[PDB]
Amino acid sequence: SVSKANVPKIDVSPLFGDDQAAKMRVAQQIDAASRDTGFFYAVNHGINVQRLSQKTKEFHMSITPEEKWDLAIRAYNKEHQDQVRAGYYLSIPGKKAVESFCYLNPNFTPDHPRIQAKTPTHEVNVWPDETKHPGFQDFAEQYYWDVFGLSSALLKGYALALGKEENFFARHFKPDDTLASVVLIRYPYLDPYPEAAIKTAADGTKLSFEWHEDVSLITVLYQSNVQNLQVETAAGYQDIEADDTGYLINCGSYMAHLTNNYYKAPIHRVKWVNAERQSLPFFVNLGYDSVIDPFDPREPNGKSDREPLSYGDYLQNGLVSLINKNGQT
Ligand SMILES: N[C@@H](CCCC(=O)N[C@@H](CS)C(=O)NCC(=O)O)C(=O)O
Ligand SMILES: [Fe+2]
Repeated sequence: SVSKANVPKIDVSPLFGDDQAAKMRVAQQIDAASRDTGFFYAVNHGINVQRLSQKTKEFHMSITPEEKWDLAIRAYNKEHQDQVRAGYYLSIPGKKAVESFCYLNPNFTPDHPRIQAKTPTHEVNVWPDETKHPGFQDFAEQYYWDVFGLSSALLKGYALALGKEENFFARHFKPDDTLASVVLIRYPYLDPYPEAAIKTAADGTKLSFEWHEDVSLITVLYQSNVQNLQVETAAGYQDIEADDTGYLINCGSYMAHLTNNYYKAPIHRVKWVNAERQSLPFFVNLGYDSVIDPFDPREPNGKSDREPLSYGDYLQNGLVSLINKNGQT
C-alpha cells in the first residue's frame, strides 16, 4: 500500500569526458529527475562501492567502546571541544540504535589557514590507531577523493541542466577548501529492538530518522540493499527502492535557495528497519566563503528575489538546526 517513487537510473559516464552533446543529454535527465521527485541513481559512476562497504563494515565491526570514547565528538565527550563535526557519534544501547563516524576534507591539517584561524566548521580529522585499523585512514581518505571526483562530474551535470556553463558549481568545489564530509553510518540489527530508538511518523510509519531537507548543495549517497528511504511527493510519501550498485543523488536546501526552488530540496525520512545496514553519505558542501548569486531558470531574465548566502553561514546554521529539529545523531 505505499507506492514506489520515481527514481530514474542515469548513466553519468559522459560527465567525466569531453562529449559536450552527450553531457547535455545527461543534464536533461538530471533536470527531469530534479523537477519530479528530486531523486535519481547515478550509474556507471566508476567507484568501487563493494570495496567501500567492505572496508566500512570492517571498521564498524572492529572498533571498540574504548576507541569510540577516544574518537568521540563533543556531544558525547566534553573533553573534545574542537570536535563538533568530525569523529565518532555513539549509539546508546536501549535508547539510540544508530552510530557513525564523520570525517572532513583530508586537507584540513594543522597548518591549513582555516584551521589556524579556527574558522567554524573546519576541523582536523581524528582517526583510530593505525595498528588496530590497518589501511583504514588511507582507504577513507582515498574514498573522499574518489567521491569528490564523482561529485564534480555531477556538479557539471546540474550546472548544464540549469542553463549554465559546466563549471558554475564546480569552480566553488575545490580540494583545498571544500566543507564536504563523509559519514559512515551503521544502522544495527537488534534483538530486541528498543522502542525508544524507533520514532513514529504522523501517519503511523515507524522511523529511524524523521522528515527533513538535506543540509548540502547535493548529497551523494551509497546504501546497502535494504529499502528504507521515503520521499514526500504530491502523491504522499513514496518508497525509494534500494540499489547498492549506484549512488542515490538529491539536492539540499542550498540548491533550492540558488535556483529559487526550481530544483527543490526533496523532503525525505528514513523508515525503521531491523537489519544490519550502512548509509554512507557524502554531503557536497562548497567553500566557507563561497557565494553563488541566486537565480531563477523559470524567469525570462533569470532574476530572483532571494539574497546571496555564503556557504559557510548556510552550513553552520543548517547543521545546528537539523540537530535541534531531528535530534543529535
Ligand atoms: N556531521 C555531518 C552532517 C550530518 C548531517 C545529518 O545528520 N544528516 C542526517 C540527514 S541527511 C542523517 O543523514 N540521518 C540519517 C540517515 O539515515 O540519513 C558533517 O558535519 O557534515
Ligand atoms: Fe537526508
